[PDB]
Amino acid sequence: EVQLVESGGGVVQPGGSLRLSCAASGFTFNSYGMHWVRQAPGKGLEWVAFIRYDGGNKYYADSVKGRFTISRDNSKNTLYLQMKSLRAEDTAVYYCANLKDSRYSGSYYDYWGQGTLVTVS
Amino acid sequence: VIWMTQSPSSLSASVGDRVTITCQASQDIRFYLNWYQQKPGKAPKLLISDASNMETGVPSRFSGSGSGTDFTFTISSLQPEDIATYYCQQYDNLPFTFGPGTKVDFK
Amino acid sequence: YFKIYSKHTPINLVRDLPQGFSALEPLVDLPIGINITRFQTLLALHRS
Amino acid sequence: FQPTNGVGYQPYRVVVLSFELLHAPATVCGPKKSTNLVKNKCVNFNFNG
Ligand SMILES: *[C@@H]1O[C@H](CO)[C@@H](O[C@@H]2O[C@H](CO)[C@@H](O[C@@H]3O[C@H](CO)[C@@H](O)[C@H](O)[C@@H]3O)[C@H](O)[C@H]2NC(C)=O)[C@H](O)[C@H]1NC(C)=O
Repeated sequence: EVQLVESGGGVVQPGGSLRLSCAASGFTFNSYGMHWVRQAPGKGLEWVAFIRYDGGNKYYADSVKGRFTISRDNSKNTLYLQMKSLRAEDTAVYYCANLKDSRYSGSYYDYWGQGTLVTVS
Repeated sequence: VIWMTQSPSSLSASVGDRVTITCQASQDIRFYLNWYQQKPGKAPKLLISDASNMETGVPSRFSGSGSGTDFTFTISSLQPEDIATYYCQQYDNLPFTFGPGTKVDFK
Repeated sequence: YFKIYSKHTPINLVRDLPQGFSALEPLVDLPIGINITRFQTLLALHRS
Repeated sequence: FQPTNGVGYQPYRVVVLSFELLHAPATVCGPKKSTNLVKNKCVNFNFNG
């Protein structure tokens, strides 16, 4: 029932920008906080950002702070990641996810999308 | 920031073998550690939350425990279907971090 | 402090919430000192 | 212990009251003293803080 669908990937040049989105359905999107996670080819999982259920407080990884912005539209059940001044090091598959977290998001269930590839070169 | 490490980075085992993966934190994450299993081409699947709480649908052969800085993930009887890279995630404080990941291969 | 407010009113509607305004009065304030991030509703089941 | 033991040898009961004050809601407080209520006069007052 629960689905998360990333889109907006593709190939961009260094110093450019790209906005990702994730469509959520099958659950009460506006009740959960959401995360972005990226995985570069040949690499493990890197946490990128988190936004609270109300779209208020925002958190980012040190590797993206000052360049990436996280947002959400709770009327369209869509999560967004706005990345600007992307570098070659930012090439990765970007996922939207609802990560089980007993301390912050309060999520009791763990959901992941499919992942969208963003290439910078 | 809390740094996470895993050991071994890679292990090989056969069917029925006991497989253990060690994950360490540079700080005290209490019991706040998620264990994920990722197979090629797929998003990570959560197997264990809060250090030792098994997720619904996860086979009884999977288990884990630990507190503070030292955590262990165990498979009591490795199956052909358990070949994957396992990750630990800490969520004591933001930013959240994942360990390097431990690859389990087939002997 | 775990604060609970409550109100009890009659209703003649189904499958929805009523229109109109009604304020909830404070019920109890518990000096507990714990963290809450998740909750679950408890239902009663009969052994029959 | 024996009933005929000297003062320093006799048994004594000890109770120790440890007071914990952390960054948390208080659970134990001493009693509050109240005075009589005065009306129709200029007074200072304190009603439950
Ligand atoms: C309820 O949740 C709050 C918020 O997460 C918890 O507060 C956190 O408590 C930890 C310690 O248990 C704090 O970590 C400490 O930070 C200081 C300063 O950097 C450092 O010197 C210590 O070594 C330790 O890392 C954490 O900062 C604090 N978070 C906030 C926002 O204040 C609280 O403990 C939770 N309650 C319970 C019962 O778990």
